[PDB]
Amino acid sequence: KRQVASGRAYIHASYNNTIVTITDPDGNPITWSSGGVIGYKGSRKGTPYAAQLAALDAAKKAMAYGMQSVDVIVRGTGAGREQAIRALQASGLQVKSIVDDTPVPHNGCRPKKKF
Amino acid sequence: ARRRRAEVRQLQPDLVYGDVLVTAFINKIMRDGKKNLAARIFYDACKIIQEKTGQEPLKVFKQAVENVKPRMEVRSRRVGGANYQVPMEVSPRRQQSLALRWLVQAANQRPERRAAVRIAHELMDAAEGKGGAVKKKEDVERMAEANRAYAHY
Amino acid sequence: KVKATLGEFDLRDYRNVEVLKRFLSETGKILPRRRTGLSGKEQRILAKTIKRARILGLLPFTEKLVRK
RNA sequence: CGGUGAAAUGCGCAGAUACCGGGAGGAACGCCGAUGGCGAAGGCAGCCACCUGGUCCACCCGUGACGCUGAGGCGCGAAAGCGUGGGGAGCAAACCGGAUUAGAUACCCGGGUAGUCCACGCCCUAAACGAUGCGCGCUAGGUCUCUGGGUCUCCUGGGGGCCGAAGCUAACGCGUUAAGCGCGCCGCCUGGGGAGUACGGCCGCAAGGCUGAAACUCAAAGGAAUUGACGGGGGCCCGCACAAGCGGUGGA
Repeated sequence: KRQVASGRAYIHASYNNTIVTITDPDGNPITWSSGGVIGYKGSRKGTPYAAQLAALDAAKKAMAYGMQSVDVIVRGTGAGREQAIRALQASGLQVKSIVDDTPVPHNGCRPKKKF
Repeated sequence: ARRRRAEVRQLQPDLVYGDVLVTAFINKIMRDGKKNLAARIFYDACKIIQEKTGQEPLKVFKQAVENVKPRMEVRSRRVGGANYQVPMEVSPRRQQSLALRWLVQAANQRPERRAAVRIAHELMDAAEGKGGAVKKKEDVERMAEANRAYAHY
Repeated sequence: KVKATLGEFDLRDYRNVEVLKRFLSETGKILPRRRTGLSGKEQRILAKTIKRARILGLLPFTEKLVRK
């Protein structure tokens, strides 16, 4: 217990694992749940179900602190970006709004082989 | 079937009760087309339900079927150079067929002597939600949402 | 189109934000010719122009996503 | 956490990852951006200012044939690569490890030095390609597009595309952006392999480069199209071909 209702849900999606992190208004991480953290260990994480679990188990630690409202943030394109959001939208948390600020370079670091 | 869905064979209802469901089940017991024998099996298995339970076998039969129809199933699939068990919503047609069959396959695996007997007991333990008929049902589903990690194909 | 639903305005006045804003997307990005409704010469200039207004922080360089 | 078809190498309880704030630095410059523009080519894209080339249009004002080409010469000349010095974020030959595999000195994964960015100087090659030397005249149009002038629902000049008369071409194709009909002038070819080698000279710091044979040896080497087969190419369609199902052989 620490009593911090209403916060932020950062969902970081990848082509190898999707993770959530929950933060208080200021931008500080309260609780965070990944894919590999649930139980899965490999190719498994990129599964929409993995994201689903990552997201759900991720809210259950947030209700612990009585989190009620949340603004959702989404980074990157992963397999199941959707599912995690749709997940929290039913986890029991009031969803203020969904935000996408997937980071895009205006051309800088000459990337590696597989672009 | 390549060209069409192919029509589904329509059966003649039972001479006794009159439900085609009946005729369908019997067909399933019948081996070597000795349909006159399998007919008896069912009837004498019915008579066992009368003596052993205060209920009309006609009803007992349906409710037993009704209970083993799995509503979820697996169907392997090669995506990525691998076998991915894709769980899937089973259609009406395929339920009824899977039920009757399992009722039987399970029945003949009973420790009991007389065939009709085996059906009789399987028909009851079914409607009571047990035995193996229902077990061969709960097990498939115990794969349905077991690998539900893949319901995205 | 944006040219059709708008009036007389200078393409070179890099300060007029109340106008330019209609040329950017729901994100900071610059509308494509199909959208703006401009010409070959006209767009070429809007490019240069926003690229300026951006610098004096009057116009963004990028936004975030909304609807939800 | 990362990464893969899967995985591991690696990084994390000196607390990584995901998240907020702050600071350093290098490289590059999303969207606009196009099937676009510019330039002799190589090449050129954040914004600004200075310095500077070329070019197009209108007026038709001036000079009065002052023009074209262009051996050798001179300059320009991608990438990589060489010297001195600076710089080093990301990427990454070589190299270290990881997995794959009959094996892998590879394709996949994690690291990583030259290098890649800058200055000065050298190197000068290339599918440096429209694979199409430069200049002038002439030969139906249609259409899209950049751009300029006009009396601007049309006319007229310059550029980039697609279709196409006549014509041409081995054919594919080309077609007022000529591979058409013609003149000037330069460069280059003269069977394949041996060879872009050998030898000689020139050039370079080196790597090498430019020039560049023959003996021998083969009867071809070669272009474009045809018909087929074939593709771990495509679209579409069939059969107890798979699926679905019942029953079997493989055992005795």
